[PDB]
Amino acid sequence: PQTLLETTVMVSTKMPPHEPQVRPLGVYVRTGRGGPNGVTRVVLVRLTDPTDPFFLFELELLEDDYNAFKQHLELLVDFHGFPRYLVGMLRDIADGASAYELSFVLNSNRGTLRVLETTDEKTVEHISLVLLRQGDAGLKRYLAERFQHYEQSFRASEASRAVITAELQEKIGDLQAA
Amino acid sequence: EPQTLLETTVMVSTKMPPHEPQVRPLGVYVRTGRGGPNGVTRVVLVRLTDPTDPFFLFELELLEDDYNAFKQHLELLVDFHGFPRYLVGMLRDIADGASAYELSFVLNSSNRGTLRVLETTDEKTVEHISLVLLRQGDAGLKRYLAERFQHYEQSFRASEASRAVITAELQEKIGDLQAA
Repeated sequence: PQTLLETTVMVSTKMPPHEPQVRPLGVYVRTGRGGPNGVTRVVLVRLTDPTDPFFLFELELLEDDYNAFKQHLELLVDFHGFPRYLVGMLRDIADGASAYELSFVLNSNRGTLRVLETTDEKTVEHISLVLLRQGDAGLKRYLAERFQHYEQSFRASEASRAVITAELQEKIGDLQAA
Repeated sequence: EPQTLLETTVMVSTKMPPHEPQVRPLGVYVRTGRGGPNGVTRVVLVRLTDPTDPFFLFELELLEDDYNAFKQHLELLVDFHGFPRYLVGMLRDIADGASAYELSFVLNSSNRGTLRVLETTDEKTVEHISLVLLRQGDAGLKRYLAERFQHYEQSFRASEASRAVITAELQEKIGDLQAA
């Protein structure tokens, strides 16, 4: 299970409680294994909001439903190659040097994420993904994991800070005696 | 002012039906603030958590308006104002290790549990306080998990920020003392 992309990206969002607006969102793309028996290859696309921890949308693209998916979007790429394609596009948008935009529009418990090139005449669509809002179960899991992760990271930070403070304090303490 | 009187981990004798009777570390958290049906009644929150299980969350929201009944039932001789001071002092003593009192948390069987501070003499197990904590629902749990997540992320950032500062501040002090 490898994580191909974790970053924050600026996104044109239509959400009914709010107004149409351009917000930063977290996009996460992890390839792994899953499905009804944990045997089918999978690509996860997860959309999150750094300002709202209860905002969580995911698409679990099962390899067995990829043919239909490939055809509907008229892609010319393996299941193997698809995330590479998607991530490259997102990364370009994230890294700021790109002509493409991201749109996330609600429609509720489903939302569509689109990579769009905007020319003079037309808004050209390069990909469209339907992400499902996650239920309490999956959200709790997400929140838990994040919490555990950042706590763990916070500990590690302090641990290695104490190490370094001491390592250099001894190098200050030896330059002082000499 | 919503003030946090105690956040610490304390060793606790626990009866929980999925597990065996055992002495685990648990997180006790005592925050005084304001709340209730209209957000106007003074409140004391006691929260019990498990560092090993993020889905374990038990809380008592002691409303000042139901404290008289509470005070009588436990036969306390303390204000609502003084009560948490009392409770926290006891817990802190137990946490500090310099204490004759123990903590007991026992579940039912599964959404209520009782937390007791107990002094064990030769003849009797004397009870100094008993609190009933309610397991919290997905709503309150998600809120908890969210807050913790945000907090530790925020803290993790701050740690790194001030680490980079210090590494540089001392590396410059290593970089200057060697040449001089």
